[PDB]
Order: sequence, then C-alpha cells, then structure tokens
Amino acid sequence: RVCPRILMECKKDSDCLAECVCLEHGYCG
Repeated sequence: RVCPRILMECKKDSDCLAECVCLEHGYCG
C-alpha cells in the first residue's frame, strides 16, 4: 500500500510511481 497521494493524470498503472494504480477517472489513486 506504498502510494503517496499526488494529483497526476495517468494512462496506465506504470505511469504512476510506487504501488499506486490508475483509476477510471484517469488519475493515480
């Protein structure tokens, strides 16, 4: 669950850092 909250758009899970994931709204979370 290592995922600091950082408002950023994402195209896929890899676009985000740490174990964060890309939700449907198109942002990491």
